[PDB]
Amino acid sequence: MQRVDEMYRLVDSTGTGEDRDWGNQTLLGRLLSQAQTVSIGKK
Amino acid sequence: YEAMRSEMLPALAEDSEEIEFTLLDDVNDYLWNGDAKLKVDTAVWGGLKAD
Amino acid sequence: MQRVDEMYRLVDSTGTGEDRDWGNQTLLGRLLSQAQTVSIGKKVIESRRYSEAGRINRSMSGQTDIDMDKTKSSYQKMVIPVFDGAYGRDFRDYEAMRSEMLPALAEDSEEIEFTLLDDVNDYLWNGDAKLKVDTAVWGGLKADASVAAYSLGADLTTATEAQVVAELLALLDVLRITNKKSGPFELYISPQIMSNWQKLAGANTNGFMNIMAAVRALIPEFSVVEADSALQGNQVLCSVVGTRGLHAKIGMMMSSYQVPRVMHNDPYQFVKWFAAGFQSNNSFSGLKSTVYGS
Repeated sequence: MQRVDEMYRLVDSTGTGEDRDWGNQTLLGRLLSQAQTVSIGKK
Repeated sequence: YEAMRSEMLPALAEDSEEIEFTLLDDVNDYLWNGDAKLKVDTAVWGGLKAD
Repeated sequence: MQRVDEMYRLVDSTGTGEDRDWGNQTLLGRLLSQAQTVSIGKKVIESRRYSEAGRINRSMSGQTDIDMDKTKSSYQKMVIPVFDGAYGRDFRDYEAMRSEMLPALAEDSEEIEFTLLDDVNDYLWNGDAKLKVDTAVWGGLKADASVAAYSLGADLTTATEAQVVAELLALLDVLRITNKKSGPFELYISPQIMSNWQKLAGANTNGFMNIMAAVRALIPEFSVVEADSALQGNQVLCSVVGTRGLHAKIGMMMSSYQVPRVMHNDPYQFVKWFAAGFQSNNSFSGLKSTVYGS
């Protein structure tokens, strides 16, 4: 690692993600928490 | 992926938490805008601002 | 298990394939036994070559302001490609041939692995210009810019005893004089020359172990003097092997596996693959280390 021509860069590998919105999925977060579960195939 | 396993850089882990956000985003585009292309007999949805 | 019109016949299994060659993989058998193993995915292996240093000063009293130095650096790069090969039969055939317990796999996984290395042996001498990452081509042991080219004057297939040693030292002095290299060398001959160097000059003038007469008696620097079928005709090659000279780095060692069968009529298939790369060492000062004769 770190070719001695450079050797001066502490390159980090964390990522620091990507933020959400403030009010992105507030309605859908309430519907999918009170939802009834049916079987697949029932269209 | 065998190269990025050597440097211990997580790259599939930064995709499980980036599709699951996008998958719950286009089920959010179906709530607020609907889709007319999914109709069985008369059960369209149309969207929360055109139904 | 036999007819009655074929009881005199005694067809025996465990046959033979083909005998390889005279000196087939002698050089590659030495490189891949001293090779360093790196991880897969590393396509370019840049290595460092520092310089020499130091200013000294003599004195009688000894206190004359001792003076310091350090070393510079530069890099030289190689490349690691991947080789692969496969083989396979159908479903109705292999169930017919298996009822007599014929070792048909061992007469195929030894005759595909052999021609797998026989394409690596082609990449060593006539390496393809199709695998280049940034500037790390290989080019081959007879066309590279990292290999010293030296033209022979006298044909080594028809010359006498005296013109051989007079034109073998002129090859070795492109490593001791104009390229400053030292250490244990070795020498690789084409078989048409070695059929001449034993035709005369050996079994006609005193004999005495002409292979080893320039190994530990007269020339201790020539460690191994063997033939190689990749050189054909009037061509030789002298170089250093080891980490300071011609060396090889293995990406993934030679492994094999079977493609699994899903249905009942899936054909049998097996895959062998391999990955390694070659480079001849240059110094920091630009001193080459391999000579290819004509």
